[PDB]
Amino acid sequence: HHHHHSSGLVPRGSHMISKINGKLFADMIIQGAQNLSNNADLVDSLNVYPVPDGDTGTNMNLTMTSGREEVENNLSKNIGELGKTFSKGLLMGARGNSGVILSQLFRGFCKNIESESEINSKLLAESFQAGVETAYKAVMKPVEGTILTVAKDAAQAAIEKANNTEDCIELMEYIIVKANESLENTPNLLAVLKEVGVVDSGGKGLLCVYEGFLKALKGEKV
Ligand SMILES: Nc1ncnc2c1ncn2[C@@H]1O[C@H](COP(=O)(O)OP(=O)(O)O)[C@@H](O)[C@H]1O
Ligand SMILES: [Mg+2]
Ligand SMILES: [Mg+2]
Ligand SMILES: [Mg+2]
Ligand SMILES: [Mg+2]
Ligand SMILES: [Mg+2]
Repeated sequence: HHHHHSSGLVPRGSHMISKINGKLFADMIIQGAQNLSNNADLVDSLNVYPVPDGDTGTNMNLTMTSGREEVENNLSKNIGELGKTFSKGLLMGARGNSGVILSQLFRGFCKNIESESEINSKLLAESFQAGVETAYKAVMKPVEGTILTVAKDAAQAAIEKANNTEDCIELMEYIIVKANESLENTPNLLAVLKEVGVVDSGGKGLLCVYEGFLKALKGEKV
């Protein structure tokens, strides 16, 4: 096969994340929230399904902001506890189809890690997948080409990649690539999107959250 490795040296470098504690998850929430808020007017204008009522971005932003506010007032090193705080804030602030779905995605994500103090890349992936399950079960009649589709494709990318990727930065980068591909495909699933010439507004809002998650993993601010 290969050279048998036996070196006592430990690999170098700083730009990698092995474990996510409660303050890194808080930073992901905060930066995700801020990135969404900065894009809310755009996400509103994209809204066409089920009605073109100009509100997806507002709805998602208000929902996410409720979660963020609870987090910022109640930080913890324990990721499971921080997730309970985030979940509660989303669920007591969910607005619209998109904000309800967002709160259910993150309810299932957070429930999956409730007893953890920190998570690794595999459990980050598993938590995205748990959130997709929760959200699909919450919606009586799921429709494809939507925030659900983008979340599901993102979580299956996460599962696959995490199996051989310990770095949560590299994992989240891949999740975003694959979530973007799914978002760009939404008009091929939901007719009104292709007729109007837009991607799904809920899916776009979710991408905005994920992009902020990556900024936080890199130790950066939106
Ligand atoms: N049945 C559904 N299945 C999946 N996603 C849905 C469904 N209904 C709505 N959505 C999502 O919600 C987004 C619209 O959110 P929003 O504008 O907040 O809804 P509304 O103003 O109709 O309450 C859609 O672009 C889509 O992502
Ligand atoms: Mg509405
Ligand atoms: Mg709307
Ligand atoms: Mg387990
Ligand atoms: Mg898929
Ligand atoms: Mg890197």
